[PDB]
Amino acid sequence: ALFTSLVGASGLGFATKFLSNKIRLKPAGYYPLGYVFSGVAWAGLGLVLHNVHQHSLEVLEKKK
Amino acid sequence: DILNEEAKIVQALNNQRELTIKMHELKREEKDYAHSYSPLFSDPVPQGGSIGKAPGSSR
Amino acid sequence: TAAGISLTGGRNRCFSEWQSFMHCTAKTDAKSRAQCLPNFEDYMECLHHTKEKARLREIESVLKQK
Amino acid sequence: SSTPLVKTSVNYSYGDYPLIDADPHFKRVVGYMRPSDYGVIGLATAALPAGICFAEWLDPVKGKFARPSVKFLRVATMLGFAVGFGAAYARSSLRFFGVTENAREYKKDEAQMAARKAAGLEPYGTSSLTPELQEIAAKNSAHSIAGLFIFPWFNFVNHPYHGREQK
Amino acid sequence: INANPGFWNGPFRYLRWSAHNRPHLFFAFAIGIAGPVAALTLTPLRRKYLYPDHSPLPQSYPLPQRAREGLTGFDD
Amino acid sequence: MYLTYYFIEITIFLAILCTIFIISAKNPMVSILYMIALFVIAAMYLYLIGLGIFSLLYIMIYIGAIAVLFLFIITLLDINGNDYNTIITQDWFNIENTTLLTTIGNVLLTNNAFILLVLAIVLLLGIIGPISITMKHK
Amino acid sequence: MFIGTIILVLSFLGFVFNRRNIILAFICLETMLLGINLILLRNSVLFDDISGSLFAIVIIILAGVESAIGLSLLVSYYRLRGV
Amino acid sequence: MLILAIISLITFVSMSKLSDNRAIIRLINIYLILVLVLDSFLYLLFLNNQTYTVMGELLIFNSFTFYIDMLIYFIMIVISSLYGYNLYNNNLYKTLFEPKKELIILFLINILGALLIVHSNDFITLFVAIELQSYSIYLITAIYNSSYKASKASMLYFFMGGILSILIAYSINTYYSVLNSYTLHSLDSLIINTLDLNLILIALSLGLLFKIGIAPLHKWLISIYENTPILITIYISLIPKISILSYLVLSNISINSLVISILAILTLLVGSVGGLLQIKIKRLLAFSGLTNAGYMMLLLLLNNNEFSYLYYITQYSISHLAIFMIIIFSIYYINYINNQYNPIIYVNQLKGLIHDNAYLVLSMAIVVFSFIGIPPLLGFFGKLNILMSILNNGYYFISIVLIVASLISALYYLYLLNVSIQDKNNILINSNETVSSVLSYILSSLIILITFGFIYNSLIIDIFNVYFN
Repeated sequence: ALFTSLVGASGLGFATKFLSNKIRLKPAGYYPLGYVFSGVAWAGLGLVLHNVHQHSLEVLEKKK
Repeated sequence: DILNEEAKIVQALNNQRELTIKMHELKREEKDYAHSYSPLFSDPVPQGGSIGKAPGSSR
Repeated sequence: TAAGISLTGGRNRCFSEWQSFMHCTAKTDAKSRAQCLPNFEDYMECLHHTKEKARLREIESVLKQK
Repeated sequence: SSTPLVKTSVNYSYGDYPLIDADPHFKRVVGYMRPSDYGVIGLATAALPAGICFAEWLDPVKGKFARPSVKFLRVATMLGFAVGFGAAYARSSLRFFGVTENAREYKKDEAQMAARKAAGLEPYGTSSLTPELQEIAAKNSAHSIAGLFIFPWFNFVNHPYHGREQK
Repeated sequence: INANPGFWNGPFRYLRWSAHNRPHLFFAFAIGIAGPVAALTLTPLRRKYLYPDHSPLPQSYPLPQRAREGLTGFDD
Repeated sequence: MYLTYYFIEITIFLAILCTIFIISAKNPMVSILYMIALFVIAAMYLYLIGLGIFSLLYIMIYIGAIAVLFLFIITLLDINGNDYNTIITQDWFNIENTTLLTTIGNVLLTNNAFILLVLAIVLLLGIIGPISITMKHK
Repeated sequence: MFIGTIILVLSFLGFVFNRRNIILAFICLETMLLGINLILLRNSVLFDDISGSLFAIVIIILAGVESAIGLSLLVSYYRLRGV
Repeated sequence: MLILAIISLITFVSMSKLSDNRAIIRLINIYLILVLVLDSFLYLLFLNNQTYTVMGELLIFNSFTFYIDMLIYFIMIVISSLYGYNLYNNNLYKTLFEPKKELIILFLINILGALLIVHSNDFITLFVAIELQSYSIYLITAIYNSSYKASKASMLYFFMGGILSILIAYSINTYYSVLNSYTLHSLDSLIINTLDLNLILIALSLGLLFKIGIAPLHKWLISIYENTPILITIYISLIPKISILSYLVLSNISINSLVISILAILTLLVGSVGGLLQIKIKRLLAFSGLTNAGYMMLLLLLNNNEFSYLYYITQYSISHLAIFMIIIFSIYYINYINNQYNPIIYVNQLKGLIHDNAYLVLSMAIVVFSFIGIPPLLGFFGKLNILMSILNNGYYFISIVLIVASLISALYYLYLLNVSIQDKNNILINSNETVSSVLSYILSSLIILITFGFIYNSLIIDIFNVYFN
């Protein structure tokens, strides 16, 4: 499922902002808008990577 | 019901095993020249350095 | 590249021996390259003439002997 | 001045789609790119100055949110055109390989080839070279869209052979 | 003083300015830029207007592609 | 004309003589003074082997730039059984004296032009590096 | 094949046992770049091509740029010292 | 598009002042990002390990090398991103880590040098590119000129680079002295039967390898990697590794090598025990850099190892890269700073890092667990798949000396954590300034990659199966 992969990749981005605040000695929620940006970009990779994997599978199916 | 579920799972794993073992054979398979080197220029015949060339060099 | 080139840009000493080897390889898959061996050895005699030097030192030894 | 006299693969595809050419000439790549391709150029040209304004909004250089010099914007515009053109050439010449969607250009190359067959001239045009140099220059430009990451290289040659059916 | 206006404020003025103050750069650069631009644009014109190219010089003995016919004469 | 035969075996020994004076020298500059002679013996060996081209190439570039470069730096201190004659034929296939230098200019430019193109970046680096080090901009 | 081998090997032995003179290391290295030539050049000669000469002109150039770069490295090594 | 960057940017730097040095590197950062993003699709240029030979039998572009070709841009984005961004807006971090004028030029020259090895078919392009990257590292060591250890290390690197220059050239010369090629179609499992090309290709391998820290030639790279400044070493202990190792793994010129196997054993052994009694952190870190290349020597021996190589590369070029940036962060909290070029040396100095934050410590802890193969980490499956390639072809004693090396390694990796979580007696309560956001966000990214990298374990295997075969 594509959407379930997207949720996990955006959760990875949520963790990126969450970690970066804790090195910056900020609180957990310090700059909330950044959680959106990281929420997209990593999810965008899950956009791309799954689009890779779709395009992988069909190639195998065309060799039978 | 549980045996049907495990039939699906064990057949999925045997599909996985017979996927990978075949893919390992697909690794060690002899590759053609078209895949290995440049697709066009299908011969490896060099025929290079043609200015002072002599008729009869091919064999 | 500079594969079969020469000093004057023509073909070298063993171009033929090279190309007859490459003709030996372009028609031949691996696990059948063994028949390609005398085509290869004919190339090697071009480069270093080891069979030729072995041919000539024996007859030179015979000429020295008499 | 049109005999290839080398052994070239014929219609040897690169994906699931039919090919056209092994190296499209540089004028042709301009002549066949889709209208969605020019948007990639334009958005890449906009990406670099927006990128620098972004990067200073994230962390400024000297602690002050200040927009950079116009000199940086002009040079970022130049390199944005560089990235957009590299992307344009890269996205366009796949379709000659039959590796992405080859729908309209396979039609257009059933046209322009047939347009110049009936016009009686060469199917690609005469280059100003001896055919051995045509071979060697095309050996330089063969598959050279790969490694676009390292260096740009193109086909300015107009040599005869292209991985066509027969000519 | 002739310090700088900048190339990216007004181009053609800056070209005039460099030609008045630093011709060592700009008149090497003009000869340099006149090379490849003229090399691109003039060579279609010469084939169209002045005269076309030359026949290529042969580099070896030219070999035709025939089938060794019966050629008589000079047996003995 | 039998003195003619051992020419090559002259310059080999004179090479072996010379290198010992490289790695046995009091001053630094005495060593490079032997080294330029080693370049000259090398160039005579190239003329004697049958490459009269590269003999003079080396004189242009070895004792041209790089030796004189070494001299220029070292000034700046403060205070101190194969015995078989090979047979050579004569063929008439060549038509014009495309010598060794021509065919270098063909292979560097057609068959392997990318090597010269990256060599441009090597020569670029030769410019940037000394200006990257020995300047201290502002 | 003798002369390039002997120049290379004596330059190598000169590089090893003569560290504490540092310019001597450079010039032994430079003669190494000569010795690789003296073997390769005659391999072009004996093998009827300029393909070895193709590599040879490049390694001439690279020996040059080596002497260009590393001697500026030397000047950096002595600017921060006095002698 | 490297050259298309370089030819513009050196004109740009020459036409620039000295205060633009951060902003040029910010430009090149964003530039390489957009090179990766807007042109990523060239993995589509093959489907069945379809390999291109470009510029006429000279370069080789394939299924494999495209990955490393992407990887070097990915790491260079990080290295550039160190420069272009401040750490803090302090007086200290502007007399530290201020780049020179010519530095960012030399990087793209080096990346040209690194890529023209991995893509090289010819020995001549190999030789040009190893000279290119050798000159690169000569300058990049020597560029921070006003440090005595810097220039001394530049000379030290220089002479061994000259020996390996002439040694690789002598190997190419000897291979040409027996054969009239320079390419590698001339091997093809037929001449290997009937000609002793063992010793010559072995001598090629050794000359290529001894620019790594291969254990006969052992101390000198370590002396460099401490005498360099703390910044340059995070670049020059990475690029000469993954460039030539990708070459050597691409063409398996020494298969069942008696020499390379014994040197691999000795490499792992002396690197693991050389990490032991050391209090200088650049040392310790460089010996980690040695033993991981020890594993690389193992992957040189095999046949058809494009999985375990590339996976351990993207392991190593993240973990080894990131632990530097962690101790680059860590020098703010320490109590004693010498040596403007090289602030931290002694591993004692980060004695109380957990009472400064928990989270830089946790991020340090997982990456130092990533060097020792802790199973929920990305650093683990590297060693796992190495061993899935090792006993694939019967390097049994190699496997058990790998285990010995892994244990003796993991002894000294934990020494960082032995230091890092202790008492400090003088704890931070309030810093004025924060760390520059996206610079630290890169480290957050690089560490969620290592922790949550077993997620895409399955998908990378599928991409491996479809694309690389």
